[PDB]
Amino acid sequence: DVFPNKFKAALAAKQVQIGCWSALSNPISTEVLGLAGFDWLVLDGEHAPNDISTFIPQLMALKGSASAPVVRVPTNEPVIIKRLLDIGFYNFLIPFVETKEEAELAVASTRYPPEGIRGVSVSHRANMFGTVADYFAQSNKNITILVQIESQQGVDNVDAIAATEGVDGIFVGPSDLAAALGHLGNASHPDVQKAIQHIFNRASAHGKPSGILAPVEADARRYLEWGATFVAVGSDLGVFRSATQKLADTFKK
Amino acid sequence: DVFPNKFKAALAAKQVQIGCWSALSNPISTEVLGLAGFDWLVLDGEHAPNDISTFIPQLMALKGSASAPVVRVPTNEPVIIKRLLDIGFYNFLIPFVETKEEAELAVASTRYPPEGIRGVSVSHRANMFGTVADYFAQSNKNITILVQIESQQGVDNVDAIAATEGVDGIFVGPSDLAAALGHLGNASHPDVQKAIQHIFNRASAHGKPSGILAPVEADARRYLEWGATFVAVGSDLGVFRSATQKLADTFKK
Amino acid sequence: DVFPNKFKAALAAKQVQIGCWSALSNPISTEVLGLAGFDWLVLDGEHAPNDISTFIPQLMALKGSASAPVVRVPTNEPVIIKRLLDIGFYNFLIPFVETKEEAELAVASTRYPPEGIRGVSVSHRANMFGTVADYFAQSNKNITILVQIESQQGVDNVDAIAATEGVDGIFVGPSDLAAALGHLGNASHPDVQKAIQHIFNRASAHGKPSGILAPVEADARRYLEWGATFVAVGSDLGVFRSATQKLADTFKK
Amino acid sequence: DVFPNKFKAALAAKQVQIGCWSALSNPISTEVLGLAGFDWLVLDGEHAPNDISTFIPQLMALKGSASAPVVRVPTNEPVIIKRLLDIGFYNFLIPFVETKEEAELAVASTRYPPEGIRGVSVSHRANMFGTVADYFAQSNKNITILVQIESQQGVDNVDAIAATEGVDGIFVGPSDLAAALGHLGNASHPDVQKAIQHIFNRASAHGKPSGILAPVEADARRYLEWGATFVAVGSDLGVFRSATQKLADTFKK
Amino acid sequence: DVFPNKFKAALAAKQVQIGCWSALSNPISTEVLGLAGFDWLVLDGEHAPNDISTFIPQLMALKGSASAPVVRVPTNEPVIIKRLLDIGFYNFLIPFVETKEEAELAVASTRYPPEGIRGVSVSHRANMFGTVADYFAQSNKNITILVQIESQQGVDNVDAIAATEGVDGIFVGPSDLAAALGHLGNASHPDVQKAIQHIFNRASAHGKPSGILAPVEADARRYLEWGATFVAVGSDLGVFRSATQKLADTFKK
Amino acid sequence: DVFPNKFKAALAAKQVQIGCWSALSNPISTEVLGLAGFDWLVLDGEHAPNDISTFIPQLMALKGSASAPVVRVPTNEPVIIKRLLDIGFYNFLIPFVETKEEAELAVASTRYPPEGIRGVSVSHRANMFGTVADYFAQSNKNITILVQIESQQGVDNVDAIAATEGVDGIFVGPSDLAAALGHLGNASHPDVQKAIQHIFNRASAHGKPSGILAPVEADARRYLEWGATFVAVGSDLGVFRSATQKLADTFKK
Ligand SMILES: [Mg+2]
Ligand SMILES: [Mg+2]
Ligand SMILES: [Mg+2]
Ligand SMILES: [Mg+2]
Ligand SMILES: [Mg+2]
Ligand SMILES: [Mg+2]
Repeated sequence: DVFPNKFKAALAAKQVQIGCWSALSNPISTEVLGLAGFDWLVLDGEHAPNDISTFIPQLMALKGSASAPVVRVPTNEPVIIKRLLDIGFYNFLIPFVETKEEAELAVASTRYPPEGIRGVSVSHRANMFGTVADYFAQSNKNITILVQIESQQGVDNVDAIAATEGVDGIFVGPSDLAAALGHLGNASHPDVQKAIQHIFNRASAHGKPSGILAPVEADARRYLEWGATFVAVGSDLGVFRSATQKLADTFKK
Repeated sequence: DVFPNKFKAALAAKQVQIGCWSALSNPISTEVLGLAGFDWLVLDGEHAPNDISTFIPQLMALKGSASAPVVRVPTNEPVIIKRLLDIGFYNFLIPFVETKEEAELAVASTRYPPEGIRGVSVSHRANMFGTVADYFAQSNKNITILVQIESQQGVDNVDAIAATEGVDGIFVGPSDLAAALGHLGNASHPDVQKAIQHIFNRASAHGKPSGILAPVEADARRYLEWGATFVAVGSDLGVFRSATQKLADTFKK
Repeated sequence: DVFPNKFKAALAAKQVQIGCWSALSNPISTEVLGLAGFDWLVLDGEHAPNDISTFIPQLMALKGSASAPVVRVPTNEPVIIKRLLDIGFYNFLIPFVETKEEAELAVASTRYPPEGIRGVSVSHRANMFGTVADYFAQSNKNITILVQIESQQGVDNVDAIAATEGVDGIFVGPSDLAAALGHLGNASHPDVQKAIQHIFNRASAHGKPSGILAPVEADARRYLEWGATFVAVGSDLGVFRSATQKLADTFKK
Repeated sequence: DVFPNKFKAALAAKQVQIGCWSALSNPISTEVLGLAGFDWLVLDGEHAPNDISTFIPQLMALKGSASAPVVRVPTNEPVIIKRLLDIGFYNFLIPFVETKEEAELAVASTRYPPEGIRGVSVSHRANMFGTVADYFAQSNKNITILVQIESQQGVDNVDAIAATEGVDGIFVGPSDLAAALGHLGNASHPDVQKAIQHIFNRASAHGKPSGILAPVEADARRYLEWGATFVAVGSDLGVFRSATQKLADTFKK
Repeated sequence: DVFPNKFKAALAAKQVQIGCWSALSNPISTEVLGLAGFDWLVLDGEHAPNDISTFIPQLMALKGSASAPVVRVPTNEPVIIKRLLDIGFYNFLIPFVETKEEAELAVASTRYPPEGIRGVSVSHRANMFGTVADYFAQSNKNITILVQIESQQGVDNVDAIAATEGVDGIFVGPSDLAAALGHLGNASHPDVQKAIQHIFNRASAHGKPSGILAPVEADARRYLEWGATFVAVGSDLGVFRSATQKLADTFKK
Repeated sequence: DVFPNKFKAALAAKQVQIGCWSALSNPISTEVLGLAGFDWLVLDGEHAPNDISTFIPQLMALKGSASAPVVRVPTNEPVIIKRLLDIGFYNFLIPFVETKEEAELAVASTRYPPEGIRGVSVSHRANMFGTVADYFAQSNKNITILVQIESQQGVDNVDAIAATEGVDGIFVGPSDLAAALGHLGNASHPDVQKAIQHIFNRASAHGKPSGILAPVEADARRYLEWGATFVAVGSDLGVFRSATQKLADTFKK
């Protein structure tokens, strides 16, 4: 069925999950993206022009795809999380999780009371309009929470955050983290690299898997060796941009 | 014209208002829905994939319909209420109203200062681009506020909330209330039923009409006898789901 | 997988196929429709505001559904059929098939040279962008063609039409045949019924299953009793319309 | 109500009908347009990016407006007319009507058998999903057909075209007639004016009102002075374009 | 390139910037609007049905237009500002800026740390998917911040707000300010007029240019003489409304 | 400016034009595509889900791009060409041009009387709503017509087709020509290659540049080696598909 969340389970068994970012915000290219074979695709709702109106068509486009659909909320607040849970998202990427407090809110937003604060609707895409067996009971256990550590504060509290019940994975937002460490546009800086591995280290420390976005293969391969399990190796936008540009160059120079 | 708000008046005279929920989020089916004859249709902006972009087409679809269009905001905050008032909504359903404070904010968001905090625009669907006579003066008296009591806190303060100036009706969100009372997916529980009637009782106590959503006819008929006036007897989604499924079954078993 | 076309197979085996019409023209309701369990759903591109931009979302909404998607082209002409083939439709309903040549044209429009005149593209939804095995070869033998006999001339040539290689099923258009016989709005007329019966015998006469649209149950059972195998027992529009009117009535009457 | 068609009646009575063209192709501005007070608005499907997906929202936007909606089909052919009839258009403008047969074809395209070849559907916007009384019967006598004489051949056959049963008004296409006479961009040319005058007399000659599009006031008054009854005095596009240019100029010049 | 922000520079040199408001929320009319010649066009995201989904098409429509695109956020909060910066907005109008605090938040939301709190994305419309030279460094200096003073509190602190680093212009929202001063719908009241000039006075006092919206020419000309530099002389909606209505009247009276 | 048509000029000068196909049907990715640097991009309206509603946004997305936008009409017929001309397309690709008459029809469809049969409108994207100088005059001599020889009959008449006044370039459709020769899926077949070579010589024979679609590099170089000037070296779809599959593979294999 919809449950159990196989993606959430792969993360638990700390298996390597290869993902790709999506920002093209449309069902046509996203259906093609789902054929690639990635383990998870992040439908970016924060840095990509995506909203409820584009999320649903794309989620339909991904039906029958092995890739686990993950939504990256525009911010960590309960209302949007609620709306995103009902339209059919079972995995979440929460930008800028700086405290254990925030980490809990995020988890609570994906859970029906008393376990959480999720609002209850009786018919929607999540429970496929009432066709999902034992929905209410199951739902609260089949939602993946991926918190992004991309601020100094988030780093300082990485340990508490990773220990939080519900937090299924620790994700590192390199670009934001680099800017946060006074190295905007320079994540490769040894300063950023040390902060990145630290987060990984602590993630592993609390049994939670770590993850990161890294369109550069070398970095991707380095992070995987550092232990990271859910790693995004690129984005539809990026590969499309490079591939097309490259194609033009091999004929025009 | 647009004023006076006849729906707001029916509620005041505590007449029985039979409504239906809408979640299909589109102008085509919603135009058909408007032919049914319901007294009010709730265009759900909280648990249904609806937004400004879908609300307007549907509001146009409902033009010439007896049904009073009611928008169920995604949450109780001034900005979205403001935007929803300008596109042409004169009746509001406010989710999770737990305190008299919140109840006031909600009312204040639908009123131009000093009476409230509503932002002023000079041409929009609300004043039909300047063709509504004495708009500014009238507007502040023709907006229906329906607060949802669906939390324990909301219950505890039902009395204060119902006494609030502006609050035109007390609505009970069964599912959320049930989850709030430790009975997720079991609103029929005598515990929930007692909390429901209590809210009704208090609504009546302060001269304000009470309301509820109940797709099951028996419950609907029971709540009406308990006194509830604005009752939603179903949703486009639900009747569509049952009707279609049923149709398939009478031929395939 | 895409191939073989099970719907095409079932028809050939003359087993009863229970379908529903679709005019709501939107992914949200059609996804809910796909849950009903019909053996086939007709995305009407002739009398409903559907087109390529509404078809893809609805086709995606039906992914996973047991229902076989069937598109009713606005008219029998190569170009639109060409385009509809590539967006993912494997089953077609052709309106106003009046002669053997037109029937031929329809079949040809769905097959690659030299079997037919279908245009060639290498990547589209039909072959799921190069993932469907032996696409070219298999596609030509996996397209269901359902012709509509809904006119005087269509009846006169019913035998020639039914004997055409590629015509997988003879469909009767009650409203249009009735009008063709000077009985607009009265399909139940003896003259009309007689023709429907005739088309069915001539269809069975050539070992081709017969079909028709019967929104009224008593008629659906009558036609099935006569031996029609693929019968549409209603439409999402008519069901939604009727069910919402009924719900309103039981409480406002 | 839908029937009788008041616009159709007014024309027959040769009373002046003042209209405006629409090319903006969107519900928002067209709703504002519907407030102006024109007796008729032309939703151009020939030279504006309009189509069935933009028509329904705009048709809904015009509900309540005193303006009679008129659709300008992209071309004179049965199928598109069939589809446009069902989405809610009761008035049509046919481009390039050059012969009596074509004029005939147009009328026939809007009438059910045996009067015409219009396809039959039982539920759509035209009959407001089964709510319009005696729809079939009344529809055939309530469709306004406005033919455009904008070509040499159209002028030669103006009398035959005007005498056709069903042709409710003769419309002149200034830009196209001008081009047909070798005067592209110069409709004010004596040769062109002469033909416009001629078409008007031949129209009046058969008791059929005449019409034309005159964005320039002096021309509008001239044509009205000549006796044209349904005159389009401009377009939303031209007005918006001109008014915004003027506003910019008065402050930046 | 994209940088340097010429509009931001014109404001600095306190040149007269003639702008127009946009609320029609669509690419078709907005492309025409861009031909008018205004120095800046405010794509209203607060009182007009605009969102990310409509903003992008319109921004593309404005490409190659002299007009500087300005977005009027729905409210002053970092998340939406972030999303609006990535889709391609370089100039912002911030509604209801009442304190120096708020003024700073607004500026900080448009700046990458440490200078601000802007979230970092590597490929988007702002840096044209990586083709803008020295983006990160440049961006933080090429973003225009226009704060709206339209409350009593905002007035009381006009001085502190105008002195804030980042604030590029002081804009007066007449309608809201009037309502704020107990004169809803009467901005011409000497009370409002005195508050307006005060704001202007203080804007100039801190070297920052002042601005205002005034569809009435007299007021527009008066404010310009009072010193205001960035003045919106109308809106697409308003000129469209007046122009169309006027056109109908010159022919029907 | 719009005129002269530089792409039309380059072709006439037989200089190499490097293009890419577009089927993604959306403004977001097409804007990124426009950055690649191709001399021309084909917005496919024949084998991709593109149409007037997707074309305008994409056309706007290409404003500023050095790439010349080319539209591939669904089929060679006056009406669709008429409409596509007005929305802003100056370059056309005509599928299945089999005879000299059809080639003629295509050219005529793009020119105003008496040169052709193009319909006349005074304000649209083509003349940028009356801003393009001497539009009527210049437009007729600035429309690029690229005909596709992709059928047996098209090859037989290649010389007559190439000698037609207005035919700016002979394009070969590999997939369709191959099917026409009984080599579906095998364009590399000697029989097919022979015809492609032939069409190229007959094209060069009449001083008309030749073109073709070659997604595989080795073929692109081969055809360019043979002297083809306008060659499409791929499609956004194929590139995106291939690049995303590759990225997934390098980490999951
Ligand atoms: Mg980040
Ligand atoms: Mg609730
Ligand atoms: Mg029919
Ligand atoms: Mg014309
Ligand atoms: Mg304001
Ligand atoms: Mg081809």
